[PDB]
Amino acid sequence: VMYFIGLGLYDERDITVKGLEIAKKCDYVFAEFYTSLMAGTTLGRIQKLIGKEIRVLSREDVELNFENIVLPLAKENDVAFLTPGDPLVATTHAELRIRAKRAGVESYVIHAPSIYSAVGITGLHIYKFGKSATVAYPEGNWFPTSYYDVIKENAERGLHTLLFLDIKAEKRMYMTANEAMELLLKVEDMKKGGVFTDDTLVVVLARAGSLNPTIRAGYVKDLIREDFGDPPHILIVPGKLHIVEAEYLVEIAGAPREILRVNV
Amino acid sequence: VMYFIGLGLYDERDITVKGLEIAKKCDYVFAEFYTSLMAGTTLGRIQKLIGKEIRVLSREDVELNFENIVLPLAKENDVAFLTPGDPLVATTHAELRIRAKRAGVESYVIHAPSIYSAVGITGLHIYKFGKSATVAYPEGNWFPTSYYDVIKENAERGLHTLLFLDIKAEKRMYMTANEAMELLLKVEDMKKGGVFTDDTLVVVLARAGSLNPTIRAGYVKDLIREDFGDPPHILIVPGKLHIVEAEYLVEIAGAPREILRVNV
Ligand SMILES: Nc1ncnc2c1ncn2[C@@H]1O[C@H](CSCC[C@H](N)C(=O)O)[C@@H](O)[C@H]1O
Ligand code: NA
Repeated sequence: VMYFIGLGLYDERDITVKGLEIAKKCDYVFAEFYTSLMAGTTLGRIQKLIGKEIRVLSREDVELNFENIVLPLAKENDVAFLTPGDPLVATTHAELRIRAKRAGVESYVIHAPSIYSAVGITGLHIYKFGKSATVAYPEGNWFPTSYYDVIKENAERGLHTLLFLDIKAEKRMYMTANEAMELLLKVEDMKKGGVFTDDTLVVVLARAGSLNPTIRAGYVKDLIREDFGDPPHILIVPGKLHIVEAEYLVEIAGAPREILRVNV
Repeated sequence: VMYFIGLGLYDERDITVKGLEIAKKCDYVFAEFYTSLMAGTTLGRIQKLIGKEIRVLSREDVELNFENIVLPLAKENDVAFLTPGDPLVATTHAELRIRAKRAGVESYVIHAPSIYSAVGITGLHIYKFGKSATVAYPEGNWFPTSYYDVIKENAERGLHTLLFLDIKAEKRMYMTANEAMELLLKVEDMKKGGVFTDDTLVVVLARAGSLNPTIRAGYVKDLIREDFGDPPHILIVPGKLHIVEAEYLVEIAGAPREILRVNV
């Protein structure tokens, strides 16, 4: 059998009891730390907590040799594949389950807290979020913009936008909410849809999962230069607020009391 | 100090290690099972795993008296507030942190798996979900249908719509995917907007969190009367599929081959 087990958001403890119970009694343990950053732990602590040796795999080992490195062992033993947060959220690991099927391997998913639901601690109603997007680093003469249209589309409907920030694990590069805002501003001049400016209200959630995450709401002009701590970060562009969402942003995220005055 | 700790998705093992340890160091432990129930376990088993007695709070005990029942103790003690899923996902829970602030009480959030990220196991891409909704039971002269317009607006833009099904927590009466489909067909007959029909494709997820969840995909006309096992049930109406999504539904969720040409 094959086990996809999420490790959670911040540290090793963010794993579900079920996850740890099963990880402990597995023959082989593999993992990847390229889809996200667990800024609160080390491979050692995970290994010490699990009680097994962990073979960390690269994006390539996975995307090209999952069935060559992991699956073979899964037909004779109980093998676990570990990932940050929930293993099937904002990743392409879901497809790996098909590889397992075609390989004669039974696979199970043990969920864990994901950043996709952790946004609830921002005060924004989770059901009000619309389509999601990723702000990707520009590479060479290629400048990604799609995520800008996502914000626009949701904005018209009154919905919130969750922006997954880019990550270059191998270069130990983790995009900050600031870089994301600087990129959006640049796309705003390029497109001029009045979708993202200095006056746009944004929400920053940094290091969710830690007992002391950074939750900040405010205008780009004021937050674009603010220090939100070490990564990972996520950026949120709220749609039409609800009075209680606004009260939470002000009371808990330190937003300008003037946002309380919702323009229904 | 008080802790909002998520209980997870299905059973008492879905709580995170961090959540279980903290709940054990708490002087008092409250829990609510009105926003949702844990069908994979019991209050007795959760009480035993933590090794603390747990006082259950009704919907009114919380929404009306949270500050007179839970917060008082949090002054000279460490209190735990357990909820199914991930904390603050339930819409009225985030405002409780404002109550905690108002009362001079520090609050921390201990995340856990939520259905919002767990639906990833359907093989649908998270970022493609739009606004979410709850299918409510008609009753008396009230026949709510806004959840239909959500499916309409989401699908229109190629987005998946996550549908929470009704629940009468106290009476422990869940709405089945079947009843939800019957209801939608009935609503389509009302508004006739070509949103939900016998030919519409849907995905039914039952018992997320369990090692053996029920994942089924197919046309309403073939699922409207299928048995998906015991509750809870989540209904999902996908927009235009990504080929990789369709193959997953065909391979893992038992969807018909027809979707590889019809819904891609
Ligand atoms: N604890 C955390 N705090 C803030 N952002 C986080 C985060 N975990 C993930 N992210 C965000 O999501 C990106 C990884 S996307 C993969 C998400 C992961 N499977 C999950 O379930 O969370 C990061 O670059 C960051 O922008
Ligand atoms: Na969503």
